[PDB]
Amino acid sequence: SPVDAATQSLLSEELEKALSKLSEREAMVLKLRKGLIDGREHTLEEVGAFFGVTRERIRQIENKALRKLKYHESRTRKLRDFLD
Amino acid sequence: MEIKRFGRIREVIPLPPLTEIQVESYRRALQADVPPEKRENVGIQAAFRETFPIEELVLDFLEYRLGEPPFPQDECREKDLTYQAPLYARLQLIHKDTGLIKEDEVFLGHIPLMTEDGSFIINGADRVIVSQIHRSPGVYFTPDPARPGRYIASIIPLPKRGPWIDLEVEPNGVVSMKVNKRKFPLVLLLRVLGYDQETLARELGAYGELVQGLMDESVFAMRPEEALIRLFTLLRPGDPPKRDKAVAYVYGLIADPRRYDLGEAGRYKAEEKLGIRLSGRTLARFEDGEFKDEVFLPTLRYLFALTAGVPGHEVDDIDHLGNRRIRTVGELMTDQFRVGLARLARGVRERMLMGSEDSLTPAKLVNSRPLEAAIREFFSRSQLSQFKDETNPLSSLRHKRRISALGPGGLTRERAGFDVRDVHRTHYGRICPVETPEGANIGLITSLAAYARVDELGFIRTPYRRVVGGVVTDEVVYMTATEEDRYTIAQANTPLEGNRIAAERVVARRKGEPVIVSPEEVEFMDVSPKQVFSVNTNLIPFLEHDDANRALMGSNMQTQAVPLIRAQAPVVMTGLEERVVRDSLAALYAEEDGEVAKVDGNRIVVRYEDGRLVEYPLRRFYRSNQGTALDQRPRVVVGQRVRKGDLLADGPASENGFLALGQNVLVAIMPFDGYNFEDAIVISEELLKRDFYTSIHIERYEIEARDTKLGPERITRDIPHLSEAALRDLDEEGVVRIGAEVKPGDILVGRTSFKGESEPTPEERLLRSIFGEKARDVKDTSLRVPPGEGGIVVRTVRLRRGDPGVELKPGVREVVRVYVAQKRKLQVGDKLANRHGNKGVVAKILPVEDMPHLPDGTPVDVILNPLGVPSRMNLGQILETHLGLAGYFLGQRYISPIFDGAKEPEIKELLAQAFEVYFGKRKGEGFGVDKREVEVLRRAEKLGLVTPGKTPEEQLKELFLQGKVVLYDGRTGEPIEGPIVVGQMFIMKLYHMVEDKMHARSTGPYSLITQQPLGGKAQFGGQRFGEMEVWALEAYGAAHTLQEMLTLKSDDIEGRNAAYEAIIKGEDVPEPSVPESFRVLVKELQALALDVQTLDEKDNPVDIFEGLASK
Amino acid sequence: VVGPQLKLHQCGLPKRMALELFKPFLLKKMEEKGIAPNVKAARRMLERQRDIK
Amino acid sequence: TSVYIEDVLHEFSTIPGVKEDVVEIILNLKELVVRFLNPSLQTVTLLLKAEGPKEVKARDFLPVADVEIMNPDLHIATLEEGGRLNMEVRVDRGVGYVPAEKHGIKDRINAIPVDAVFSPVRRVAFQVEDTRLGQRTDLDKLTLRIWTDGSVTPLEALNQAVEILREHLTYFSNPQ
DNA sequence: GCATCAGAGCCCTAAA
DNA sequence: TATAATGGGAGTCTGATGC
RNA sequence: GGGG
Repeated sequence: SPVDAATQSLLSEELEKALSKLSEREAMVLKLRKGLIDGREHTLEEVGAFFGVTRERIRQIENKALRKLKYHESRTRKLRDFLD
Repeated sequence: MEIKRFGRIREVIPLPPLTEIQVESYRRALQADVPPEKRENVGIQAAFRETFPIEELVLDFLEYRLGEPPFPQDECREKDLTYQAPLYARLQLIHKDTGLIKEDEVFLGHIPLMTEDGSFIINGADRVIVSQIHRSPGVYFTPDPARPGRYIASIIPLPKRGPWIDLEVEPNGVVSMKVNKRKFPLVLLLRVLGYDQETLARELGAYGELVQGLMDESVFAMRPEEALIRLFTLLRPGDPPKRDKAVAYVYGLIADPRRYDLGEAGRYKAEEKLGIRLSGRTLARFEDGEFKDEVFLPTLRYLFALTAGVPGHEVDDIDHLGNRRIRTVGELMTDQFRVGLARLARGVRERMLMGSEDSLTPAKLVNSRPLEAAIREFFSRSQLSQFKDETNPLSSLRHKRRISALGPGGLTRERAGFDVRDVHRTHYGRICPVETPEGANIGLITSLAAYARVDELGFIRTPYRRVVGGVVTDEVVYMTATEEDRYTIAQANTPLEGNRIAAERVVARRKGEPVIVSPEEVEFMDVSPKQVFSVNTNLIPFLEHDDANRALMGSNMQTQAVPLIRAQAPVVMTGLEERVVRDSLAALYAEEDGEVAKVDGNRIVVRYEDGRLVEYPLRRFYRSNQGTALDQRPRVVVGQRVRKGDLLADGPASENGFLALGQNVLVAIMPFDGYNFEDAIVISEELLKRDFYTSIHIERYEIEARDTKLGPERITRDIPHLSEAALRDLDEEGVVRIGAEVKPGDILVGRTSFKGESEPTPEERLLRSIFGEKARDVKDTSLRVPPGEGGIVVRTVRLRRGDPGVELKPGVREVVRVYVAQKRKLQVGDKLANRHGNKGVVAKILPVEDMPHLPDGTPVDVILNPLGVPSRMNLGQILETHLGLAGYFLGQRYISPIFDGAKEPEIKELLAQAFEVYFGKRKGEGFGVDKREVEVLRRAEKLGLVTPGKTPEEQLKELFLQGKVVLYDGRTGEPIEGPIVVGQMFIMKLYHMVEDKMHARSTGPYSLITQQPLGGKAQFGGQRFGEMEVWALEAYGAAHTLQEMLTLKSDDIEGRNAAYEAIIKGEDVPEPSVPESFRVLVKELQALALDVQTLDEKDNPVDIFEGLASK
Repeated sequence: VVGPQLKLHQCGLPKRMALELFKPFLLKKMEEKGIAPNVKAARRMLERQRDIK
Repeated sequence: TSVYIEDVLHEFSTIPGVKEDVVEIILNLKELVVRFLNPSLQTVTLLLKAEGPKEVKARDFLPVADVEIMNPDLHIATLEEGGRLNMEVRVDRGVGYVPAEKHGIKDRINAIPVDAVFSPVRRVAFQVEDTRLGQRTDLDKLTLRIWTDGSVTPLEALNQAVEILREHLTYFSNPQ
């Protein structure tokens, strides 16, 4: 519906406008983990490749990505309403 | 208060039972209370006798019985069940090849039962079967429009029980027969009957050129057998004319008392018209191996003598109510029963030619599915089976007495013309000339007249009193229209002294034609004026003063009156308002004499003389089909002495046993600052304060929890992402608590459903990961209050699977129903009406201080604009107000019968007595005439209203006798410059209320194929901007408004999505793209193998699918 | 319903109708002043009739 | 302004032993005229408990200090052998006509809001008659007839009306 | 001539 | 997969235009 | 089947 189309556009727009205000790069490691229009969810194996670091570390900047996201979120609490 | 009744007409008989057209018809059809051996061959019985015995083995019908209903009526309505009885039939199997006899009683399913008041319960909802008018079977003769001197004889049987026959006499001189649109010379059929040239010459011949023209030599050159084979080839091009095959076809079409049924009414009309006597209901017989004629020769005989001009031969008026008959509930149902029975017979014969010709009983041989389906089909989907109108008791009473000319065996709108819709002279006393729909259906749907009854043959009869010499007896004769035309019938109001006609000249009718006649010539006399009009029309006082077109609206709108909590009977009644409540069965009465033992809100217990203690439970706040509240209230007190037939409880819209469709309000007839404009109505806030025009309404909400391939829906209080504030009024299980105010958006029943492979998107997965909360297994599918609805929760019903007594449709675990009530105060946009067709919507509610008021301080209730009266020509409302003024001060209500009523002098007498109370009080209280009363009197004497040179009291009294009073404007205090009509009027709050009708949509549901908004308020629909609306925008040259209508506001998907996004961002809406329904058109034309190409100016194709449809 | 007090260019429009018809416009304005933090929250407030201030 | 009847969740209920339905009961409570003797008292709550074959009238309300029931003869409910009635009625002072939907007053969860006609004035008429000071003619003799329910008296009403009208004319003081 | 075909006002409600 | 079995059942009125 |  018009509302739904609008919402999906708005969610994607705040999602990228949120990964770059910490850093584009630790947001780049994390962005690779879920995938915006990819659905790039596996686990420990494949992650061997191009993040920039080796392999256990990304499972940490993932926590640090999610943690830095979490603090910054309480201020820009605009994503709360997308929880329906 | 006093009830003063006018009128001198002594009505010799009371109104018949008003629902008898329903009750008597169905009782006759079922004969459940008759011991089988004593049943007459009619209804269900006649159907069985017609279908059986079933030939090859012979299956014969013994008798049927009807069981008791598995569930009572209340239970059926609750559980969405049909109220019905089990039908069984005792059948004996006989082997014609042997001697074997096996007998068993087989279960044929259920048959729906009619309740006491003449309605049905079909799947839990109350229904009415509307009677159907149609052409009576028989033999008719009409003039041939083509040849101004020749005639056509038409033999018409019962619907679906045979072909229509036409006997035109062709230009060549030979008498032709038309059957199933095929024509041939009738002489051939005559030869098949065993006729010889001698019989036709000797029988007829008297007509020089006509009888010889039927004789054709080639046809005579063959015995009756050759003529039968010869005719069959003329009818079935391609079927070999085998002698047994030809006989079978002609027998079934003409002589078979199974495939061809003239009516029982058909038999009487045929015997009577042609002066013959019929051995049965068929046009011919198969007897002693050949065919023997019954009808054809007498019909041919009558036609030739008419073509000539022989005395005793007339054309038939096909709209005459002697030639038009009613098919009542019983007959309609029995036709479908006979059809369902015949289908079952196909099954019997097919099963008797398979699986061992011996090892079969009647129980295995019979499949009742065809019978059950025919009956279930009639009650659910027939056009004559309608959802009951039970807005008020009169609604349903009127519904049951309606007469339709449409439906399965009748006209269509696309197919009905003036002759049928007309008011025939024979409608007099039988069908109401007033009560018919406005619009396309005018004249097709009508209402049974008050004193009319349908006889056993189906013709409507009306009562008349015999007049012998000049003395009027009390013996009443019910006449059909055909029989009425014989006599000279005097009007019901013709003067009488005792039983003698007291006038030298009386007003009478002969064949409907009005004629002045001497008392020596008077054969009969009308019973009453009430007999000419319907029940609704008879409820209109002073009807003789109302133009019929407005009286029509008056009738129909009483049907729409909403039951009010303070409902009152009108101060001016017609005397029918008691009978309507009693026959409606809404009100409760005492069976025998007795004493009232107990009185409760819920029940009344009566101790009779018999000693038995009878408990009458009361229906309390039950929701009718239209959501108006049917609620009964106790009218007696503990220990009250009652006689037989005394009132115990009031039903809805009844006050002490009198029909109460509205309230009696004090009305002023005068313009008021344009709030009165074009039928709008101004009302006083005092009406809401004292709860006038307040009505209770109940809405039903329902929700199912079903098994899905994704897992069970559950009705639960646990709903994802909702605050406890939102769930506050829900019980442990997720249902809203009884006695809560629910408003739009509120949860009624909580429900969860399992998420599709839509299993939350990776965008949503990452969002959910941020808040520590995992996306839940279930989504919130809860039932909520729609926009504009809500009220107090008065009841909840929960039905699960696995609870005693309940099993739902497959897959459905549980069903919850929530009943929500609302008290509706009158508001702006609600519609009011009186009984004379004055109707208007409430446009303004003024505070009591702005309302015009009498000098003594009494403010008026309603202000009606006088501009509604003169073009409409309904003056009865005016007389109603005047007599209503008298009654306000005299403390009385009146019964003024229609056409024998209160007349002007009589109303003036009452008005004078009222002025003394309105004024003499003042002179005694130590107050004299007002200054402003003098000013108005000055202006009134300039109007010729009062006599110049009289005291103010005398002049005010002169005005009061004209029903006009001095009126003060509550705003100024200054008088209205002229005397104004003020009095008591009966006004109803109709079922059309803004609360129900106000609707708006920004965006909402779209249609599957067209991607255009759905329609209707209940779907949250958009308005239709149709062809004519587009034309308006075109004529304005509003190109961008129109384009918005065609794209962004409808099916342009990219456009509607993009426009919404722009508005919430504060940008202007984007230029539209292609409407999706144009793409549908393109693809639909391709499915028809047509290549549709959008081209640019260079004639190169433009791809409006943006690459998606090309490989 | 008749509105005698109206000027020729005017009509009476129920406020509840107007809230739906102009709903997208109303959401943007509810953000611009501040009745709600953003557009999505504003819509949630109009859904329940008692949440309407 | 509000009614709580024991074992009653909403207005569309009905009480065993009572003849009148709750809708009618509240309709009868709307006719109750209750006078406050103490001018500082803005709200009270009347109690009623009745049983047996009695016709409850307005007298049967349990008496409260500084509150007088001006119409103790008003019928409330007809009770029959075994009929039990227990209620708490909240009565308020206010102005004009405030409908039940407007105030929504509930002392407890099951309370039923009631339509309030606050105005004590039942009817107002005024006569204007001719008079003279014997020197001059067409002078006016004004007679104001004032009917009230008794909570306030026709004279007190007239003074409040005049006081309102005077107070209104003050507003013309400060221009712009 | 006679048959065959395609026409026959708009918006809205509720029931299925 | 093997007695033999062999042909079906069912229902208005307009005006314009091509045989 | 109701409404304009």
